[PDB]
Amino acid sequence: TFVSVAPGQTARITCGEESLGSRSVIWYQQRPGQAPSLIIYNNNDRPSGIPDRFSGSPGSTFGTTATLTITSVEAGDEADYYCHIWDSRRPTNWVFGEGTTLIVLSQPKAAPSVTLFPPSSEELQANKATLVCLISDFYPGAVTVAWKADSSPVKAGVETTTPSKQSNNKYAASSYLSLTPEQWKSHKSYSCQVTHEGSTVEKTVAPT
Amino acid sequence: QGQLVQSGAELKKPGASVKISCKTSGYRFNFYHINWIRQTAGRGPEWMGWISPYSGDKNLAPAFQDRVIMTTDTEVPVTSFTSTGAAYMEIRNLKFDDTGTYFCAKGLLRDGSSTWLPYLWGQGTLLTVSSASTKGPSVFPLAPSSKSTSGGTAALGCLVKDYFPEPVTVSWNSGALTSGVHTFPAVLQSSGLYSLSSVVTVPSSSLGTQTYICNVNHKPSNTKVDKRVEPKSCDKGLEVLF
Amino acid sequence: SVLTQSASVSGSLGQSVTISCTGPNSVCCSHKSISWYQWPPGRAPTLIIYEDNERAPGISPRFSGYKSYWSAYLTISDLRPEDETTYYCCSYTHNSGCVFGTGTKVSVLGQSKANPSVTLFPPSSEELQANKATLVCLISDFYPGAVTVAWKADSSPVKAGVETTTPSKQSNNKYAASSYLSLTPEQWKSHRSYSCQVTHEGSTVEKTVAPTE
Amino acid sequence: QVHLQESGPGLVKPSETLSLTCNVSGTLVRDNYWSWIRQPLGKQPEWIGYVHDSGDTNYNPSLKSRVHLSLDKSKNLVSLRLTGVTAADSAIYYCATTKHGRRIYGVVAFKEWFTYFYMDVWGKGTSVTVSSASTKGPSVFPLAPSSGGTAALGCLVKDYFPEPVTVSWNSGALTSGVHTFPAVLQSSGLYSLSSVVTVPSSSLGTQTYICNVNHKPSNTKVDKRVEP
Amino acid sequence: VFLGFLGAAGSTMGAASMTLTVQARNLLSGTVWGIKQLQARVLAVERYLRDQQLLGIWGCSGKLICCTNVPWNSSWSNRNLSEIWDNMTWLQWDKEISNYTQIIYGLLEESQNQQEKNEQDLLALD
Amino acid sequence: AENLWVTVYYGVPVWKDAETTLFCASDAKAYKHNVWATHACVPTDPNPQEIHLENVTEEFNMWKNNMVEQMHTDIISLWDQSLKPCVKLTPLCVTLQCTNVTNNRGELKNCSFNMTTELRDKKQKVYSLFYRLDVVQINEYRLINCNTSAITQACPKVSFEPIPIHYCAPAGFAILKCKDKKFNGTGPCPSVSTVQCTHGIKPVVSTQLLLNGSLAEEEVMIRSENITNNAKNILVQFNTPVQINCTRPNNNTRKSIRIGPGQAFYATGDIIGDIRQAHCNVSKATWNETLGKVVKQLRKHFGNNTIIRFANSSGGDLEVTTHSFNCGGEFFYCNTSGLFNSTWISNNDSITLPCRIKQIINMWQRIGQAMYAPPIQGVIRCVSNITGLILTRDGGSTNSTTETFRPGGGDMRDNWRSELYKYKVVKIEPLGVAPTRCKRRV
Ligand SMILES: *[C@@H]1O[C@H](CO)[C@@H](O[C@@H]2O[C@H](CO)[C@@H](O[C@@H]3O[C@H](CO[C@H]4O[C@H](CO[C@H]5O[C@H](CO)[C@@H](O)[C@H](O)[C@@H]5O)[C@@H](O)[C@H](O[C@H]5O[C@H](CO)[C@@H](O)[C@H](O)[C@@H]5O[C@H]5O[C@H](CO)[C@@H](O)[C@H](O)[C@@H]5O)[C@@H]4O)[C@@H](O)[C@H](O[C@H]4O[C@H](CO)[C@@H](O)[C@H](O)[C@@H]4O[C@H]4O[C@H](CO)[C@@H](O)[C@H](O)[C@@H]4O[C@H]4O[C@H](CO)[C@@H](O)[C@H](O)[C@@H]4O)[C@@H]3O)[C@H](O)[C@H]2NC(C)=O)[C@H](O)[C@H]1NC(C)=O
Ligand SMILES: *[C@@H]1O[C@H](CO)[C@@H](O[C@@H]2O[C@H](CO)[C@@H](O[C@@H]3O[C@H](CO[C@H]4O[C@H](CO[C@H]5O[C@H](CO)[C@@H](O)[C@H](O)[C@@H]5O)[C@@H](O)[C@H](O[C@H]5O[C@H](CO)[C@@H](O)[C@H](O)[C@@H]5O)[C@@H]4O)[C@@H](O)[C@H](O[C@H]4O[C@H](CO)[C@@H](O)[C@H](O)[C@@H]4O)[C@@H]3O)[C@H](O)[C@H]2NC(C)=O)[C@H](O)[C@H]1NC(C)=O
Ligand SMILES: *[C@@H]1O[C@H](CO)[C@@H](O[C@@H]2O[C@H](CO)[C@@H](O[C@@H]3O[C@H](CO[C@H]4O[C@H](CO)[C@@H](O)[C@H](O)[C@@H]4O)[C@@H](O)[C@H](O[C@H]4O[C@H](CO)[C@@H](O)[C@H](O)[C@@H]4O[C@H]4O[C@H](CO)[C@@H](O)[C@H](O)[C@@H]4O)[C@@H]3O)[C@H](O)[C@H]2NC(C)=O)[C@H](O)[C@H]1NC(C)=O
Ligand SMILES: *[C@@H]1O[C@H](CO)[C@@H](O[C@@H]2O[C@H](CO)[C@@H](O[C@@H]3O[C@H](CO[C@H]4O[C@H](CO)[C@@H](O)[C@H](O)[C@@H]4O)[C@@H](O)[C@H](O[C@H]4O[C@H](CO)[C@@H](O)[C@H](O)[C@@H]4O)[C@@H]3O)[C@H](O)[C@H]2NC(C)=O)[C@H](O)[C@H]1NC(C)=O
Ligand SMILES: *[C@@H]1O[C@H](CO)[C@@H](O[C@@H]2O[C@H](CO)[C@@H](O[C@@H]3O[C@H](CO)[C@@H](O)[C@H](O)[C@@H]3O)[C@H](O)[C@H]2NC(C)=O)[C@H](O)[C@H]1NC(C)=O
Ligand SMILES: *[C@@H]1O[C@H](CO)[C@@H](O[C@@H]2O[C@H](CO)[C@@H](O[C@@H]3O[C@H](CO)[C@@H](O)[C@H](O)[C@@H]3O)[C@H](O)[C@H]2NC(C)=O)[C@H](O)[C@H]1NC(C)=O
Ligand SMILES: COc1ccnc2[nH]cc(C(=O)C(=O)N3CCN(C(=O)c4ccccc4)C[C@H]3C)c12
Ligand SMILES: *[C@@H]1O[C@H](CO)[C@@H](O[C@@H]2O[C@H](CO)[C@@H](O)[C@H](O)[C@H]2NC(C)=O)[C@H](O)[C@H]1NC(C)=O
Ligand SMILES: *[C@@H]1O[C@H](CO)[C@@H](O[C@@H]2O[C@H](CO)[C@@H](O)[C@H](O)[C@H]2NC(C)=O)[C@H](O)[C@H]1NC(C)=O
Ligand SMILES: *[C@@H]1O[C@H](CO)[C@@H](O[C@@H]2O[C@H](CO)[C@@H](O)[C@H](O)[C@H]2NC(C)=O)[C@H](O)[C@H]1NC(C)=O
Ligand SMILES: *[C@@H]1O[C@H](CO)[C@@H](O)[C@H](O)[C@H]1NC(C)=O
Ligand SMILES: *[C@@H]1O[C@H](CO)[C@@H](O)[C@H](O)[C@H]1NC(C)=O
Ligand SMILES: *[C@@H]1O[C@H](CO)[C@@H](O)[C@H](O)[C@H]1NC(C)=O
Ligand SMILES: *[C@@H]1O[C@H](CO)[C@@H](O)[C@H](O)[C@H]1NC(C)=O
Repeated sequence: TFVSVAPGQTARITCGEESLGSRSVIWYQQRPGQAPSLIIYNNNDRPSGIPDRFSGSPGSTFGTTATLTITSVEAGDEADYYCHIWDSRRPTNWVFGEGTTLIVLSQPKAAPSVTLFPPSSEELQANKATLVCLISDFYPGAVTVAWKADSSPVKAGVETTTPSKQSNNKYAASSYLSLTPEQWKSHKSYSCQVTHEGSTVEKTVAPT
Repeated sequence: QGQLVQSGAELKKPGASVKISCKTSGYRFNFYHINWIRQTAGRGPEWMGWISPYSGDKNLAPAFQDRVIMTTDTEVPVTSFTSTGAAYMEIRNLKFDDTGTYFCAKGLLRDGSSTWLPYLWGQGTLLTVSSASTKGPSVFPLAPSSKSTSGGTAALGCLVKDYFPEPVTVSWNSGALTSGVHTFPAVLQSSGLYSLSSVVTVPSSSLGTQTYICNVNHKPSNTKVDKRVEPKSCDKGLEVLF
Repeated sequence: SVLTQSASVSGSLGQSVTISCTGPNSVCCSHKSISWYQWPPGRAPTLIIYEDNERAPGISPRFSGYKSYWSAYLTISDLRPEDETTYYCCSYTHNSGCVFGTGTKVSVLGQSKANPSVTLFPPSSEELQANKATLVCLISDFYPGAVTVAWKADSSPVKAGVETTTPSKQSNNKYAASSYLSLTPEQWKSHRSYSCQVTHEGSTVEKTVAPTE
Repeated sequence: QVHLQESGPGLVKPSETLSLTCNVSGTLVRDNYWSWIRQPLGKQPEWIGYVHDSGDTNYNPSLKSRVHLSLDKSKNLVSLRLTGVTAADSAIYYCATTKHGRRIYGVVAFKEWFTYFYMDVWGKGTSVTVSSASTKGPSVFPLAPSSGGTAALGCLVKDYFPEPVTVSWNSGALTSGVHTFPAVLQSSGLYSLSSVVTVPSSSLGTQTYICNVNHKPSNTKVDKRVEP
Repeated sequence: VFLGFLGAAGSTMGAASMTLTVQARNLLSGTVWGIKQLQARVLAVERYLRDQQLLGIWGCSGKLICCTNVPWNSSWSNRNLSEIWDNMTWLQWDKEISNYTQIIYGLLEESQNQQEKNEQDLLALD
Repeated sequence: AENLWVTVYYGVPVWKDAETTLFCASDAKAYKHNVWATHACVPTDPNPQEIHLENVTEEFNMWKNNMVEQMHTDIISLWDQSLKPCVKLTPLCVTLQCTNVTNNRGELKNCSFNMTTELRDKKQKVYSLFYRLDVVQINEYRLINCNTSAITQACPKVSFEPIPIHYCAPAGFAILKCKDKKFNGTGPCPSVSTVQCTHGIKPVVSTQLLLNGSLAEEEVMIRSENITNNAKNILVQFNTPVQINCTRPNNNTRKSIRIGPGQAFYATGDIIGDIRQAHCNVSKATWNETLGKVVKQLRKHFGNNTIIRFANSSGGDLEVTTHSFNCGGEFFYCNTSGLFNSTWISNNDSITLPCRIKQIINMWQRIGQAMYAPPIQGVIRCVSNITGLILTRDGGSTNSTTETFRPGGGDMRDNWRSELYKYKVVKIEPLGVAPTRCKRRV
């Protein structure tokens, strides 16, 4: 489940089933590509290092779900939020509740910093060739790569990663094109056309 | 229609005090007054005062207006119409003309003109006022004599001598032989000691068929004497029968 | 006492007897009540008459009273031998207390005589190891109560150590007395015999013991 | 400070036995509780079980008959075992200290309470992949620089089995401008990632920029010097 | 001095004779519960009319105290005047005469029949 | 003259002991409606009267009193008629497929069963939640009573809250009140007074502990029919009341199932909150002073230097071993093993007791009647005064060593003897003859 809040406002996150008794909900925050950290233990008790902007619903209410309130929303809070339900009527939950990702809005567009690399001189002696097209610092992570042999597109041999953010608005996408040492010296130039939201950036490369 | 019992005989020196009790039984203690009347051998019978246990009202004679205190306890119920109680009297500043017998008496009626009138009396507690200390008695056995040679009778007893103060009670066989007992009063000697006598008239045919034991009790000295009277006489008029 | 009554009065058996009980106006008898009592010396009294004419509970109708404006009287019809005792009168009201009299010794005449029973006792063996010697001379069953006792030291008058009690009434409507002689242990072994004389209405009785036997 | 580090094989054949180790630095393994957490890709984390001294150790009811934990007090580290592994056991296993709690709602005396746990100091985490394939050593190829006052420079790691792959520049002396990219799973079954650094155009002068590549499943350490 | 209902229960019969109108004023007083208070208050007027009937047949219908022409037999505990009304309570008195209660009741009603019958002879002078 | 005459007297203070039909009184408290019918009851006099019978000594007897035997049946007849127009649950003796309550020794069962609807055809698969003590298995469960007696559910508009009942006597009768501060219920009474009605006693029916009663005067009072007989209960009365707090921390739900035309059975729905059991609290400081105050009065009957021990019930039934009573509508059965855990020789919070609850309670001292206590909604919490103690003595053959006391009392008359010890019934006989020199006319 995804919930978005405009920056500077207040955020709400629901996790776990409905309360059947007195609870002690434990909240966690998982940064993309990192390890989960402890945010709020015992429903609404924050340890050292967590600001008072985070507050959870008290485990004294019978019939409501575990609510995580985040006042003053910032772009740094954009991560996953899981909960650990400790209920007096339910057995011990050894599986965390299905998380909820916080989306920080007001990020309209970012320009991808594409970079194209020709195959190395050491790889050509191994009877192999592969083009690399690196794309980073782009938001939102939605791109489609289309390689070009001179002015004609290349069908098979295209290996492309899926976008993934790195603790920022910066996403990551890498496209690969497998060719032969005879294929590289054949055509005059190869292009990596990567389309962003509405734009299309293209970089070329020529042999020597 | 009850019974009033008083305390034992006590000896008090002049100037001291004495507390005479008067326990009741057989009637409602609160329904009748408690009168106290003394009698000395120089002033005649003299009423002192009464007290109502129900309310607490007292009325002392002018002769005892400033040296006699009367107190009564609370009623202890036994039945719906009878109970048990107790009444005390505290006379101070004892003199030599205060030696006599004191009585407590139950009232007559509850309402009318004679409500406080003494009707049912006790047994009396003798009070002696003197500076002499208490002296224990000396019981001596009396040899039997011949009262009738043709009748087959005799007479034996015990002799109490030189005791102080009065009085002494004499029983026989722990109160078993009370028939024929003739206890005579004591004598006032020139030193201040009393001495009475006791004698019981019994037939001569009883020798090893009855045990003669006179019980002389003197409470002021805290001593009890049990003497065995010998059934063998020495009179020449009685030996004709044995 | 401020209430004066007759010290003594007589009366034959089967008859009546009247006792006076008067005094000043402050005690008798206007606006005053009279009560009588049978008070044997040494025993507990018995209420006879209360509130002038009325008798006490349990009292035989042989008694009767009467109060004038200056004196009260008590009539004991059909006299009994046990009625020979002392009688006191009281004056009281509804508020004041009691004021007793001086004593009335009633002597019931016409009764039968009674010769005294005298028994003399020598000093016991336990008394001779003290050492002392005391003769016990007891008198009982004699009427009326008026006897004199004289002692002799081997047919010789004794004028040292003589003592005798007063006549006391018994329970069988008779009188009793007692006498003792104080002797030294030297005179008990020096005299052949000792006697106890008892005089009563001229007829004198006497008992004698013998230390020599 | 408390620094926890996990280290294991990273590749276990099906129906075998996994053996992990949490090297503890900062506190003793006896004066604290310890818990292990695994998390498959795109799923929610799953608790495996806690371990403590004095025999205080409980297991996941779903993984009870397979997991066996232990604490090495003489070496100050946490251990983990898992016999009979399958494809569903491929996850990222973490190591974290555990602090206990006591939530009271009733009258205490009637045991009307329950003990809850929470992990506060996690670890960097290790990656464990379950497959019946062999480990392949990667092949490193240097990428030459090519271009406005700025220039780009990078390396390449091609054809290798599970990343777990660590890439550093100048042995950790270059932390500004590095943008390592995730790997791509080709149709052959081999990952391949890249890593570029934005350096100024004045990079000449034999600065000797070299990328350090490490692959734990194959114990492969290759250094390739990049030159224009 | 109105001591109250039964206030003179422990006083002398002479003093308790002064409160005879106090115990007489409170002698009548004007579902599961509907049965109790109704059956009880019916027994109240039955107990009342039983004593009032006896009071009526004795020539005492309207009087609280009444004198009769029955000689007091000495076998009924021969106490005296100043010994009853001045030194005894009504509770204490009824215990002694408890044996001869129904004995006296047979004489008061028979004496009333003969008194009224002689009155008919006296009134029949015309 | 000298010959006295019989004179009849009317209105004499003469009474004899007797028995009659006593009626009620119950103030004028505005209101509604309860079991003990305060309805058709006569209001209480706003200014009650009490005449102290001066000089009067009367012999009372609390153990042979008739007011106790009469009030004992009036309360039973009161509870009987109150249940007559209420629902009968004979269709509830159906096989109950039960299971444990939803939590993590269960003391609760989530039972499902078939039930008759308003129509006489289709059934109804509705669930309930009965306690552990009101249901018994069979080889699935069944209501505990079904093999013994039929059941009748109490109407939920009647209240189980005891309000004071004043017992009165009709005209011609009177009730005597012994007002001395130290009186063991038997023997002559020094200070006596008369009243038309007794004080307002509340028909509390408890066990072991006596609640909301009257307090003794000066020292705590001990009363027993025969102290030398261990087969007779010993009633105790406190001078200072001990504070006791009971609660049922279970926010229950009332499911209103419809059974047939008109009748409606009230079931127990899902519980809101935690699964917490009921209990009662007693301050340790006060109970330590009260138990030490009673044992000081016990040594006045078993030697000055003796040892007194307290223990819980031994052999007994359920409603006697546990402090059984009503608190807010439910019937608690509390373990008193924590209150009688003492041993006294010749010379800091509260104390909690594990209480259990029953909905199907059986009629005391009768063969075939049991009622269903309807479920109460909300966290029950009552405050009461424990003012008495029903105690028994174990007849040990080695006597005059150390005596042990154990509680009990499964008879209501002891709960009525506790407040009728100072009352007895007499009848007024105003016809009294007396002699005086007074004769009538010719
Ligand atoms: C018969 O006799 C028996 C036995 O005596 C008796 O049984 C007793 O019953 C009562 C009630 O039925 C029961 O009370 C409960 O107690 C729970 C435990 O409290 C105790 O511990 C806490 C914490 O101690 C830990 O932490 C310490 C450091 O802080 C550490 O040093 C300790 O070692 C330990 O680890 C302690 O704070 C409590 O002290 C309270 O009591 C003092 C008097 O003794 C009092 O002076 C204190 O002020 C304090 O009272 C409160 O103080 C502030 C407000 O001023 C609150 O913030 C505190 O939380 C205190 O409540 C105790 O020593 C306690 O948790 C229970 O309260 C929670 O649970 C109920 C029911 O679920 C909820 O309705 C409450 O709202 C509350 O829920 C909050 O707390 C829990 C736990 O922290 C959280 O998980 C919840 O999410 C929620 O917290 C959040 O919401 C609230 C909203 O208000 C918010 O304010 C918070 O900030 C947070 O955002 C409950 O009070 C008692 O345990 C039990 N047993 C005993 C032995 O007493 C029967 O009742 C008697 N029967 C009768 C009829 O009398
Ligand atoms: C319960 O039972 C108790 C006991 O059984 C009973 O109490 C008895 O009640 C009866 C009445 O029914 C009493 O009988 C009457 O008593 C009257 C009291 O006598 C007066 O005189 C006292 C003496 O005063 C002298 O001495 C003082 C010094 O002490 C001196 O200064 C004075 O000047 C004077 O010389 C006096 O102390 C006493 O005072 C009491 O009474 C007043 C009330 O009047 C009270 O206020 C005081 O505090 C104190 O208690 C009193 O003044 C007596 O007068 C009376 O005689 C008259 O009346 C009868 C008729 O009753 C007439 O026939 C007669 O001719 C007189 O006119 C009568 O004797 C009896 O004494 C009580 N006590 C007993 C028996 O022990 C209760 O009444 C019972 N109650 C109930 C409810 O049943
Ligand atoms: C020994 O003596 C003590 C002292 O009297 C006694 O304490 C009493 O406890 C009982 C319960 O155990 C109390 O009765 C209930 O009290 C609660 C709470 O009362 C509050 O509100 C009143 C105002 O009404 C305040 O004055 C008071 O201070 C409290 O703040 C009430 O909620 C209860 O009401 C229900 O029951 C009544 C009678 O049964 C009904 O008339 C009433 O309508 C309620 O019934 C229904 O209510 C709802 C409909 O409105 C419905 O939803 C419910 O389900 C229910 O069907 C009740 O009055 C009592 O107040 C306590 N006494 C005092 C003085 O406060 C001990 O119990 C006693 N010991 C023993 C063993 O008996
Ligand atoms: C005693 O025993 C009885 C059983 O006889 C229990 O009653 C059951 O209570 C459970 C609650 O846990 C009920 O189960 C729930 O039913 C809800 C109602 O479903 C309606 O909506 C669906 C459409 O969604 C309709 O098709 C259907 O016909 C109903 O109209 C569901 O919404 C619940 O689902 C929730 O929980 C599941 C749990 O995994 C989640 O995954 C879901 O996302 C959702 O959040 C749930 O299924 C059950 O129906 C009740 N049965 C009866 C007969 O009443 C008592 O609770 C029990 N009491 C105690 C104290 O133990
Ligand atoms: C729900 O109920 C279960 C009961 O199965 C609770 O799990 C139990 O928790 C207790 C203590 O939290 C464990 O006891 C422990 O035993 C070890 C010895 O093995 C001892 O060293 C510890 O100090 C502790 O006493 C118990 O083992 C455990 N049961 C199981 C099967 O693991 C659980 O905590 C309850 N949860 C809630 C929310 O109520
Ligand atoms: C539980 O016991 C306590 C005892 O502390 C009870 O409180 C007391 O209740 C009585 C009446 O039941 C109060 O007596 C009253 O005193 C006033 C004083 O003027 C008087 O005017 C009244 O006519 C009445 O006699 C007493 O004051 C009160 N105690 C306190 C400290 O207020 C309590 O009622 C008991 N609860 C029960 C039985 O449910
Ligand atoms: C279950 O009773 C009945 C059932 C059916 N028809 C009945 N007709 C009179 C009944 C009673 O009077 C009775 O037997 N009861 C038992 C004791 N009782 C209590 O309140 C109580 C209950 C449990 C624990 C402690 C006290 C008073 C009354 C309810 C009675
Ligand atoms: C029983 O309950 C009453 C009331 O619920 C308690 O009285 C309270 O005592 C506290 C002190 O701890 C005071 O602060 C409150 O003001 C009191 N309440 C009232 C209404 O006065 C009582 O202490 C409890 N007793 C026990 C043994 O639990
Ligand atoms: C009442 O309380 C006593 C003691 O609090 C309980 O006795 C316990 O019984 C269990 C078995 O059910 C034992 O394991 C405990 O050791 C016992 N406790 C003690 C202190 O001996 C008793 O079970 C409770 N219930 C009843 C009905 O008596
Ligand atoms: C009565 O109280 C005593 C203590 O006041 C209890 O004694 C306990 O005995 C056990 C032995 O089995 C110990 O382990 C406990 O520590 C003792 N209690 C305390 C407070 O020290 C005794 O169990 C109690 N009896 C009942 C029936 O509850
Ligand atoms: C009874 O009292 C009367 C009062 O008139 C009195 O004349 C009579 O002597 C008394 N009788 C007795 C035996 O007391
Ligand atoms: C943990 O660290 C120690 C020393 O730091 C090392 O010897 C050991 O091999 C490490 N554990 C693993 C699993 O490598
Ligand atoms: C009085 O009572 C006695 C009983 O002792 C009886 O014999 C006598 O006949 C009674 N008097 C009359 C006049 O009947
Ligand atoms: C009391 O019980 C004992 C023995 O159980 C018995 O002997 C006695 O008669 C009973 N009644 C008493 C003492 O009044």
